[PDB]
Amino acid sequence: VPESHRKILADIADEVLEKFYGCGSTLPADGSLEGATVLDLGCGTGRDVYLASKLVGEHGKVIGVDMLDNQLEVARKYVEYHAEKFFGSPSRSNVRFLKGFIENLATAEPEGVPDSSVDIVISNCVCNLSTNKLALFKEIHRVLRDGGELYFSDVYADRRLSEAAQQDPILYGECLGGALYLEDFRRLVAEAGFRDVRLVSVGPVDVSDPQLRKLVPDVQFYSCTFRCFKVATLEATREDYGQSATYLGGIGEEFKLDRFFTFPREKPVRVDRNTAEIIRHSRLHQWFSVSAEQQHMGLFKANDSYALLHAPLSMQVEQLVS
Ligand SMILES: [As]
Ligand SMILES: [Ca+2]
Ligand SMILES: [Ca+2]
Ligand SMILES: [Cl-]
Repeated sequence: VPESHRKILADIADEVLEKFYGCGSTLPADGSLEGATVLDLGCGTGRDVYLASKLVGEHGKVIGVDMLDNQLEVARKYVEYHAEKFFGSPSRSNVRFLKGFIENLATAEPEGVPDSSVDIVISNCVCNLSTNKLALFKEIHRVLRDGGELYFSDVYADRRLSEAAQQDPILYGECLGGALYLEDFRRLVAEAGFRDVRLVSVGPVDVSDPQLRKLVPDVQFYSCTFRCFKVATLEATREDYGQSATYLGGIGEEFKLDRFFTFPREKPVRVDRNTAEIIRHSRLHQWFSVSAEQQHMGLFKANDSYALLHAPLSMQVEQLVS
């Protein structure tokens, strides 16, 4: 738990913390959250929705979605509580909780999530129990506005699991059985409309039970945090148009977009055009200066890890854990 969140969680209702299902949804840098609309898929009792509530401030909004009756009941009891806590009045809530399958946000209750209405979709470990990943990714793409991002953590595999592993109920409940191979994930999310997957962080996930490991003997599992922007002008490849981006300051000493691009305050950093377009069309533009496109210069190589930048996801992930 990041320090900047600790004081806010101390202010969140003990019943929300005590009954919360799962691990916290990871968030983009606090400063970038100001005024955003955030949607948490599988919000549980609302721990992350309330944390985001504060971080987005009074001009932001947070929406939580879940299908667990008891979780939501708890969530919905503390709306006034946290409005008082954060904003000073019980009537000043910027959160709402909706009941529904994450696969179809359009028909949640009391209301659905409309097209192009969300800046950030967050979630932690929801995909491998999803009933239909493609449909889930398509629904995320639908609700995001242009320049919005899916910023999420989940478990992935370095190879395709066997049928036997995919049928095992303990592997399934542990979010391993339903894990995609990293390249299959890349193709699936691209079919849903996310043409550029950026690796934020990765940790190893171990299967130590020797019985279960026999179903996935040499499989390496990872918990990966990815950010996938919805930006109309993204291409499948990372092309150089001679651009630089300069982080202007104001949401930290430096801005780390992903494991390839770190932007120190007031220093120009060469960027491929996808990265430029992400900065320009997303909410991040507020804190950046991005130079004009020149003539195409070929594949983007002005990065000290440009080889890995263009490589398959499995190589990026495997090398970042090293
Ligand atoms: As999970
Ligand atoms: Ca959750
Ligand atoms: Ca491997
Ligand atoms: Cl899990």
